[PDB]
Amino acid sequence: STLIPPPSKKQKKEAQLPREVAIIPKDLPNVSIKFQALDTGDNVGGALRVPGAISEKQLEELLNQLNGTSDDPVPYTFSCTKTIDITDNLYSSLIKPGYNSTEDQITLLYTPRAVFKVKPVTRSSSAIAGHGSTILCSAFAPHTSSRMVTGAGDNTARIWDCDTQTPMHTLKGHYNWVLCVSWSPDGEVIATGSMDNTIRLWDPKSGQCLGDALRGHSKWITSLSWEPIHLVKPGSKPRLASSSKDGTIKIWDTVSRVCQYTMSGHTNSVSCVKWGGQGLLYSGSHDRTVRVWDINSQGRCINILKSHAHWVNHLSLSTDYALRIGAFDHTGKKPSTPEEAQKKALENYEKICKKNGNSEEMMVTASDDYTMFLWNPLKSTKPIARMTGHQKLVNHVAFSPDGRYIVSASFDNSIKLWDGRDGKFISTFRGHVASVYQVAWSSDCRLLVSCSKDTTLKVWDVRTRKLSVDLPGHKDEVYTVDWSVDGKRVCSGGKDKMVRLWTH
Amino acid sequence: VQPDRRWFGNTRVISQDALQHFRSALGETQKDTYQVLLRRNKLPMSLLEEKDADESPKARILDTESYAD
Amino acid sequence: MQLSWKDIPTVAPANDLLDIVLNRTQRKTPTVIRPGFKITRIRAFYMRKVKYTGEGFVEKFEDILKGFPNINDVHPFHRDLMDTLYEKNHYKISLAAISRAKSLVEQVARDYVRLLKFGQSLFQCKQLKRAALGRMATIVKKLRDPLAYL
Amino acid sequence: PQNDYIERHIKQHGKRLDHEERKRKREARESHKISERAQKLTGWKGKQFAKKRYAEKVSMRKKIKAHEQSKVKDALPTYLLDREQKFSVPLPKVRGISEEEMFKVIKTGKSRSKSWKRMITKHTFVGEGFTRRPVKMERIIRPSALRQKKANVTHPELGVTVFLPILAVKKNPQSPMYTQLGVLTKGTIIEVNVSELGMVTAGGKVVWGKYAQVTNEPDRDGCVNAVLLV
RNA sequence: GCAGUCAAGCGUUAUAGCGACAUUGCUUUUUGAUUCGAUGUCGGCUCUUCCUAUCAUACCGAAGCAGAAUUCGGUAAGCGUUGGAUACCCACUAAUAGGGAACGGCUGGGUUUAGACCGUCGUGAGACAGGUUAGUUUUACCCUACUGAU
RNA sequence: UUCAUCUAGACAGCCGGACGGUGGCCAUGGAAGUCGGAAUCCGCUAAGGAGUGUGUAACAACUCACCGGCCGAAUGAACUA
Ligand SMILES: [Mg+2]
Ligand SMILES: [Mg+2]
Repeated sequence: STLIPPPSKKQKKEAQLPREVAIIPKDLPNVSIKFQALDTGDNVGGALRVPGAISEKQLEELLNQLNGTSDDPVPYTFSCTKTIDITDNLYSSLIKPGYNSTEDQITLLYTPRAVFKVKPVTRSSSAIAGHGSTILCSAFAPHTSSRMVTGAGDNTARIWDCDTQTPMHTLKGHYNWVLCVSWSPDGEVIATGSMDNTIRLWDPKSGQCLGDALRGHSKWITSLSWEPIHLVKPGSKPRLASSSKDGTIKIWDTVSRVCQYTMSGHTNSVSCVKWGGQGLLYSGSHDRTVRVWDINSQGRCINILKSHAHWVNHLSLSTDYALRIGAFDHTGKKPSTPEEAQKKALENYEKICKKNGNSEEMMVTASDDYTMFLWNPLKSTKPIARMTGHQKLVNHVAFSPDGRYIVSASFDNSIKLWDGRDGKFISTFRGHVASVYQVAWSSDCRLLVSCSKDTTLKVWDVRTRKLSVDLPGHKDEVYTVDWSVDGKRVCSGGKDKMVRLWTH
Repeated sequence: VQPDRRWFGNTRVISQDALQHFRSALGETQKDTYQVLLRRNKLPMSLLEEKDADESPKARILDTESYAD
Repeated sequence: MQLSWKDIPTVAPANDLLDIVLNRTQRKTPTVIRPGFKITRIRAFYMRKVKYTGEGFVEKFEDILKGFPNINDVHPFHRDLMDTLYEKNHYKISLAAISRAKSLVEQVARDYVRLLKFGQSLFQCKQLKRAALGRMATIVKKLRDPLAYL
Repeated sequence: PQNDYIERHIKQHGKRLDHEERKRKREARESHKISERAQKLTGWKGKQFAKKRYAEKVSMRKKIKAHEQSKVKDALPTYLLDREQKFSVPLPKVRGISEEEMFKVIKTGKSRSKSWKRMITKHTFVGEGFTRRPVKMERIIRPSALRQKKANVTHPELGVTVFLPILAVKKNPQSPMYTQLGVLTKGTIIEVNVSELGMVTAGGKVVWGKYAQVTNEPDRDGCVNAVLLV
């Protein structure tokens, strides 16, 4: 093993020299600050003088008082403008290096954050067997972290109990590789799209197949999407969108088990389909285009976005976490009524869509031309921004659960972190030595997990933009990774035919 | 050549901490004109020479459309 | 302006070009060498083979590169017309592939002449010359599609 | 003339009055002509004619087989489909190479009376920081044209070949003296930089150095080929 | 070249083992951008002939070969294939093709013996990793062949 | 040498048929079997491809795959020496 150089004699002597203590002076004068919001840029309180030894929580309490929510505080974070976060106190964060004098005002930008905290995963809880071929896809249940669904190449899906780390149900309806699995956003039905061009629905509590398979695709299923709960009217179930290599997007009513629309604009293989929160579907295909369809207008193509010079491989919406989660939360409470479920899902979707004046739903598209395009298709059809910098194809792209960051996983063994509003480059996560297949966020948007071709998982801390913990243990290439809604478990799977559950 | 299990082992490995150390250090080195290189350390320089670039290379057009098409 | 580009010599496809150049070597350079000669004579024989074949490929590639118009340096009307007719991206990529092949053939010839300076017998010298010509042939075979397009 | 003037000329004027008949008789004479060429061509042209005839017949048989086959009638994820790509060594025993073959006597002096300098006729790896010894005390000569730095390594897993830099010479089977001189002949064990292959140990360490065996004769083909020892 | 893939055959009752043709990876990536150790024999001049593996000249065949010009090919050695400058250039030219009879007569560099200097090594006599300068070998009237002559 | 065809008709030739849904769907300025991409079905048959090539800007016309009429006794294919 190659090692870092040892300290020299001089360095050992300076280490033996007595250390200085970073202390806070007691006569430190008051400093003028101006509060300002990151998303809206509203200056609240004007230039007010605060003690130089002010702490993060005391500053946060002052801000909650000035905004008028002292009874109901929401924890925020503070940044300074080079954007530097306020860690422990203002003196240590800014004054101690001396970048700004005390007499000068400091413009402190406050950003709301998540109330709950997700611990990093540090160890493999278990290595679970049962699949006879390579594992292709995995997802957690949206309401609980105790139920996981995994589809593999032995023509089967599997429902795993994460509590005992033991298999619970085997789903053996299909005739070929189960390419995609998806859980209903109300957590009631599992949809599996296969290599044999079929979509099969399953009851997870009994591990059973609902009727017969949905048919109509002439090529293998590539992606699945669910109708958002907040758009679904109470007393009715969401519809299922499916895409395939034949270039069509088929919409299925599961209540009556029929096909309502078959959108057919694309000319090559459709890579992905995402059902947005404003009654639209976004489809990405190998014909270098992204199509915007309106479900309210009998499945017609509204827009064609053409800015990619090669295949589009993936796309991600800003509200994707909320749309997948539906009415559930990080506490996973089951609503009393479908009415209250619909209202809570609507509020959860609105808290991310409608902000900074008007509701927006940004889309990001990751392509084979080594780039990504950031769009706001509701307002403009030209791209908002172009993100370049990757040396190989961008295989996976993901919006952060609060919609403030974009993470792009490429085949150049790298991940890149971008701003989720205007798409400017922030940082590069390095450490995978082989191509990074896909990535996943935590619920509180501080931790990111990536799986690679190098048979490893990696957990990254976003705020420090550095590697948190490297997780080996898989014997072969890892294809799929996911993080639970409550943030308690991470699942992974690949060529080793073993489902790996990881915990703190 | 005799059969031996030493032929099939790894000869050099490097940890993630060491990779991060050398990746950060390569860039904080300040060359002096009066210092000469007496001996170079042996490192995985392909792993270590990773720089953020503002621009991406152009796409390959022959994948989507061949000369005959 | 040139305004007209009829004076471009015929572009042979990859297999035909290989036949033309390799048979030109076999015809126009002497073919009889004996293991009983001086090693200096044997080495000069095989060096001449490698150098002559490399020059033949280089002259074909140069005749291709000099004849064809420069799409970005012509009048913009002609640039747009040739872009519509021939797809400028494919045009420049094919001509650049020819240029890369020219550089690789020159490098192969130089490397194997330098190696042939240290050959100790007819067998080794012959193997080195065959390796050089085979590498040139591999480079030319990788040009099959751009040559047909051009 | 402009655009497709020969096609327009044929459309407006036709062809020569004997065109179809002459072409038809030439095609009918083709069988006799092919037989005559096969029996009359000599030397290099005859050998090439026979070679091309064999290739054409193979191609026709493959086309017939494909037609009749048509007339009768890894488990990758979604983002990887529609995309394309005992501790015994593979060479336990190799040809013995004597010192007479390995070394060339270099004569020195005005009348060539001294014969103490020796030149290595094979390819070598001299390592990092190589400086030649002064000419008065240089007995062993390793010329710069025969020094190699990189090798074509084939991985048995995934069947890929990569051009990897050479780290060291571990074992030349001919002699430990050739090992310490860095001679690269067939069957030599070398250390290679495997950083671009992305290998990770069970403990999470990144592998960047492994062993390979040389499988060819670089003095004969001008390059180093090795198979990785996994 | 190494490593693989295919499979016409070879093989056989144990889908083992060989294996032509095809084919992929490395070498070697995309926008026509931008000299690295020959250890031991080389060259002129005059003059003849031979090979064809043909550069030109003759006649043919093919090609988006309009014409002009060119490219690739067939028969073909009858006939030519240069002047300079220091293996590359400049030019002229129809063209400035490759090779053998040596490398299994005068002459310049070279084996260059004795003189001499510089460099490296050697305690030294001296030797060389080397560099430079100066340095006599002189048939024919014999036979034959060849050119002419009785 | 081993397979096949054959007087309820061998091979070669000449003549005739070679159809209907239908210009099948997408795509194109145009594209009707015959620039392309995917399906390649059904009917009527003695037989007839959602077509083997020539051809047209697209059609047309010709062709051959297949079937029949005339003719009348052997014929074809792959292997070995
Ligand atoms: Mg000839
Ligand atoms: Mg002397």
